[PDB]
Amino acid sequence: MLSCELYRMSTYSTFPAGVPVSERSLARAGFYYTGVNDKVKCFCCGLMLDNWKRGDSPTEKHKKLYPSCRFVQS
Amino acid sequence: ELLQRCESLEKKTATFENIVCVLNREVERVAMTAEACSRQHRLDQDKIEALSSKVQQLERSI
Amino acid sequence: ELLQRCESLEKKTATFENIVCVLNREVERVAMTAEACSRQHRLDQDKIEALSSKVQQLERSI
Amino acid sequence: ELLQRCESLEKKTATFENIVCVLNREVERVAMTAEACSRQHRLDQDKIEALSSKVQQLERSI
Ligand SMILES: [Zn+2]
Repeated sequence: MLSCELYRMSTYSTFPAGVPVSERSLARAGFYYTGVNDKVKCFCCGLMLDNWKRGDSPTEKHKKLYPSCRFVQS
Repeated sequence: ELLQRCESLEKKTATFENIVCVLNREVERVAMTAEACSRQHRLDQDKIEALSSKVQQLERSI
Repeated sequence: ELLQRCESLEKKTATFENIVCVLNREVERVAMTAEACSRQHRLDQDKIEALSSKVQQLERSI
Repeated sequence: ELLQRCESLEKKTATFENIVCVLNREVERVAMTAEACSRQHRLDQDKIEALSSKVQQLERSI
C-alpha cells in the first residue's frame, strides 16, 4: 500500500548519527538498515555494506559489487 | 477482527512514526547546510564590495 | 488489552498528527532560508558578471 | 466506545499514509534545493577568486 522505498526508509529510524551518507540515498539504492553499526542490506540480493565515507555512492557501489541483482538492474 | 484491525493500526502507525523520525533528521541536516551557506555569503558580499571598490579606483586611473 | 490498546493508539495517533506539523513547520522554516541563499547566487551572479566585464575592458585598454 | 472509537482510528490512520508521502517529497524537494543552493556558493566563491586576481594582475600592471 505505500512505496517499498519508504518501507526501507523506515528501518533507518535507529541509524547512528554523523554517518556521512543519506538514509534516503541508502534506501533509494535498495538497502535497508540492519541495526548494526552502519551496516545496511539490499532487500534483493542480500549485499551487505558498512563503514561508509563521504562522496560514496550507494547506487554506484551497489552496481560495482553485485550487478546480477534483479533490483540493481535499474 | 477487532482483535486484528487494531493490531493492524499498531503496525501501520509505528511505520509512520519511524519514517517521520528519519525525515526530522533529514530536514535538520538540510538546515545546517542552508545556515552554513547563508552565513558564509555574509563574507562573499564583503569581498565583492572590496572588489568593485578596487575596480572603480582602477577604472579612474586608466 | 483491547481498550488499553485503543487508548494508546489514539494517544500516539493524536500526537503523531502534531509532530508532523512540527516537522513540516520546520520544512517551511528551512525552505525560507533556501530561497534566501538561492536568490543570493542570482544577485551575486549579476555583480560578478559585471565586474568580470569591467576588468576585461580595462584589460583591453591596457 | 470500542467499535466507533476504533473506526475513528481507521479514518485518521488512513489519512496518515498520504500525509507522510507529501512530507517526504517536500523534505526531498527542500534537500535538493539546499544542495543546488550550496553549489551556487562554491562558484560565487570561485568567480570572486578569479576576478579578484585579475584585478591584482591589473594593478601590478599600473
Ligand atoms: Zn541488490
